[PDB]
Amino acid sequence: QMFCNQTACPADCDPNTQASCECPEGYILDDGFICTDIDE
Repeated sequence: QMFCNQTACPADCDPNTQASCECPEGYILDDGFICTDIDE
């Protein structure tokens, strides 16, 4: 459901696929409103 796409994506909360800014279980956005996580 929530996990951006392509390793890491922005958080365009799409009204049809609301799941890019809600982030996975506390996924936590990034320094570029990209809902993702790799290290720091």
